[PDB]
Amino acid sequence: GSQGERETWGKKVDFLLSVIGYAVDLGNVWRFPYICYQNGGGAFLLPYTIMAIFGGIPLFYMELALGQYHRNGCISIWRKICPIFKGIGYAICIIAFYIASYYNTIMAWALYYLISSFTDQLPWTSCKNSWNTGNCTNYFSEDNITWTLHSTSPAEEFYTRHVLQIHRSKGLQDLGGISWQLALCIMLIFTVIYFSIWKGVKTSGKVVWVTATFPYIALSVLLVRGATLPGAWRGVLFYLKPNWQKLLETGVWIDAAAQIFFSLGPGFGVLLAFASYNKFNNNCYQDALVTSVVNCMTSFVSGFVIFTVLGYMAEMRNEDVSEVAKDAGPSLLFITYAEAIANMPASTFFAIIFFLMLITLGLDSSFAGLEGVITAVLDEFPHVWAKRRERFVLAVVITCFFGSLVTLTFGGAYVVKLLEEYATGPAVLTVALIEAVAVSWFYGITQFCRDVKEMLGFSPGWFWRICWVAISPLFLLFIIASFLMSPPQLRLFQYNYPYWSIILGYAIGTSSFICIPTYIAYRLIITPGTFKERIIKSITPETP
Amino acid sequence: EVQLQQSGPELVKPGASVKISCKASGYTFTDYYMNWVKQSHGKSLEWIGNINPNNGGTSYNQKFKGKATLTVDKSSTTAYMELRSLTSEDSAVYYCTRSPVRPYYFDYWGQGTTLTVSSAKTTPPSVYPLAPGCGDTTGSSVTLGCLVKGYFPESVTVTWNSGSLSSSVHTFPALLQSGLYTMSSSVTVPSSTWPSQTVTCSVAHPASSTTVDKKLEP
Amino acid sequence: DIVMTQSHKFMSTSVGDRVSITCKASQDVSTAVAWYQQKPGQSPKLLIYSASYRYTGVPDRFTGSGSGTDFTFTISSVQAEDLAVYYCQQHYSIPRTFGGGTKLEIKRADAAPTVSIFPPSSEQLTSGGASVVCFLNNFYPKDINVKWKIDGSERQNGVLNSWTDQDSKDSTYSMSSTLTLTKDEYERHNSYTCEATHKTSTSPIVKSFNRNEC
Ligand SMILES: *[C@@H]1O[C@H](CO)[C@@H](O)[C@H](O)[C@H]1NC(C)=O
Repeated sequence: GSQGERETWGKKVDFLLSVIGYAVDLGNVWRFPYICYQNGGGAFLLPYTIMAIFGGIPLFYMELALGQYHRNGCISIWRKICPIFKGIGYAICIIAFYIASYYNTIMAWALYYLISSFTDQLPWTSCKNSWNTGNCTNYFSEDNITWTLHSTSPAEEFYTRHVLQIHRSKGLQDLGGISWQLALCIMLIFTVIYFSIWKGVKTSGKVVWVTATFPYIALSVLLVRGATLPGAWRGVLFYLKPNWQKLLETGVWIDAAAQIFFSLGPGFGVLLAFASYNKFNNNCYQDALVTSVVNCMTSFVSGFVIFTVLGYMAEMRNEDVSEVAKDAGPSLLFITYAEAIANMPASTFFAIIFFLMLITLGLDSSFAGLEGVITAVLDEFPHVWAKRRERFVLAVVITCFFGSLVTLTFGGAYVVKLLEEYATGPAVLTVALIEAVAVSWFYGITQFCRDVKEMLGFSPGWFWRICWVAISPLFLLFIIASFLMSPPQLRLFQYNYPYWSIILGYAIGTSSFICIPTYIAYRLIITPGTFKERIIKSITPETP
Repeated sequence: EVQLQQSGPELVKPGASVKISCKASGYTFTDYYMNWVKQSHGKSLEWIGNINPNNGGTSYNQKFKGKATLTVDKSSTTAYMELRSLTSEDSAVYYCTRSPVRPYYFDYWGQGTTLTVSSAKTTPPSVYPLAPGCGDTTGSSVTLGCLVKGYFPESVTVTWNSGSLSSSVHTFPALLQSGLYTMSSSVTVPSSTWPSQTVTCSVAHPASSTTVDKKLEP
Repeated sequence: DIVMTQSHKFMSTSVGDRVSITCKASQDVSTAVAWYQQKPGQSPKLLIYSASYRYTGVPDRFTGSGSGTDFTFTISSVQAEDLAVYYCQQHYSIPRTFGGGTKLEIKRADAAPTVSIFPPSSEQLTSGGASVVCFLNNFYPKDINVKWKIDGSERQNGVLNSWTDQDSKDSTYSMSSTLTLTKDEYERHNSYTCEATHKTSTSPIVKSFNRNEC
């Protein structure tokens, strides 16, 4: 009695666009076109689709099927499957905290760009400002200009010295203090996600209507804008120019495998939370199929959106779009792409809809990222929670604000890259590998096929079976071993990270991981009997 | 103004290593990329690679990757290029040239460095004065000369009266035979200054570090 | 990569004539091209950049044009000191490459070669050798025949012809014909004769000297 069964989605289209909003993010815009044009050019589509079909789709569909069938959170679902792995739900909660620290500061930059785009004359055009050096050299100035190693563009000057104020920090050692403008920008983001979350999936699905759809409009506007630009074919040429010798590199498949995983983000429990609220009779197979294609096709058309403007930017300069595409990261969108759209007519229009799109791309993914953890703890601690959902939502939101206070500093941009590379990447793959192995092996793939047979009415095909049994865990095992074997040496804004940054990153990487093996130690020490008896009861799920 | 002063010529045996200094002056050294260009005899120019003076960031060429190593020093404002595994193809003239980051062009070049990779012993030249006979008809002008024979490598310099004056001098290129170069020089001067004044040719071989001066006599 | 191709390795022009050297790239460069002037014995000197623009210190007689793969370097007034080898180079893509180069040879009127024969010096006779030299100065064009006579007879053994480059003042070639012999063979002959056949006159220019105290 009382509450009993959980809630359900309002409409089939709401959660369909909600999972699409979580998948489509900033990475689908800048990241995919860079790794595509760098590795093999247009030939990168061949391994990218293979890593999607074999690796990416089965994990995405397995994670989604477990959500709609069990209707449990990222924690409670392990109580009814493999209780020793219940720490997986806790690790995701620690992972999403590390994710939400930097992720909303990036949108705070795009929000600071959005609010600074309301002036008739955009600040990064002219070099006359409070934050510019004597190295600042803009256009609409004297011709014949020759660039200098020490010289800096007004857009690079604007992003370096103002929104980041990264010149005021020497590195990871001293990043202090905090920039309060980004603290207010991220506070508004934490407020707009507060009112888009606190109620539940009902408000998130409705706010997703705006946050998921608008990027495609802004992408289409910048697509038609970028296409009409003179000399935009150079970027598209360098974008789609096939290099088949790059396919012989053993690394490009790893880049394709890692790209498709982190773009779809399976096994993170967010897709598990979104599916928990759907209908039992409802079909999740057609959903996961088309949803992943949208994420890939959006990144494909986003490739033209970026490189058409990058091609025109290389047209006013001298060619080799690779050189203007040299630095990959926020500088591509916030400096190169922003300086490129500043030279176009009605630049206020395209600049507003650009950074708004960036906020629009990060809002939906941030809704679900918290939604997965909120659903996890609410389902894990029922009736000790749910007294008010705005209470637990406010607690996790303001916690991400204090966690972002380290990211809101002057050297906060240094911490963004430290957490994005070292921290989240390896542990999410590990927790998804342990998840995929536990579902396909411990719980068994036969009983999993029987649950789908009771769900949709038919057993899944042998293609998905061999993928879940072998191909999908091997897909995650491939990216793991490659990351651990070659830990990246990272550099940002003419500043090389210290040698010990990987040590600090491994601390942030293992700090989320320490829970599950200590929980397995907590489960095995509490369970009486012998090792074979207690583990069998620990391997056997809840009997009722 | 802006001057790039390289090192002198080098004669090295194959399989060894060699280093070439470049001394820059006349501008702010940290404001420009530093490049190195290889020019083979009778061939075109070849870009080896660049270097950033600030951090020492080196962008090489795929052809020269591992063949050349570019270094820089901000204290003396000097750039270096090191080469290992020397062959006969590596014998050529090398230039260090200044370039900005954009547009990318070589505005100022070094004077060049002559590199000769061979195991042939360094041979001092033989300076034999070439003088007109005493039975020749003296006209409005007399042509003189000096002969250089049996020197290795091709690096040599022949000057006349400390460079003053040559407004007519015909220097004939060196010819390589049996591992030793041979060349000749000539000068056309009027009959009013000869043999009244002093005219002397100076032959200098930098690789053997020898200088032999021979005055012309009738 | 990018390949800069100059189809003409040599282009003949005259003083004051309008000469244009071409350049062919691999792909579309928009406008980025640098024309360099390397005089013989000197480092390459930059002239044109971005294919329409002139570097500082370059006279007005040097221009450039074109936007595309093909580019043109135009000199309205050619001078004698303008004799050099010109290269075209692209700056966009790494690596930067150069063209094969086009040597500009100046065409002028014919000039009579000045032939001077020299006896071997006593310093060379001390070392045990003797060399009779034949100098050919200030003649055009480069093509000329040189024939040697020890006594009355054509000597084709031990003759080396060394052609210099074109002159930067009167644009006249100069060559040296060297005859090297042993001291024992030098003192067994007296009157040496070197002759040169050129297109300026049908009769070859004959020079001779005697070995006995000139
Ligand atoms: C320009 O930058 C250089 C180094 O990048 C710096 O030394 C110089 O002071 C800067 N110019 C001004 C006017 O601050």
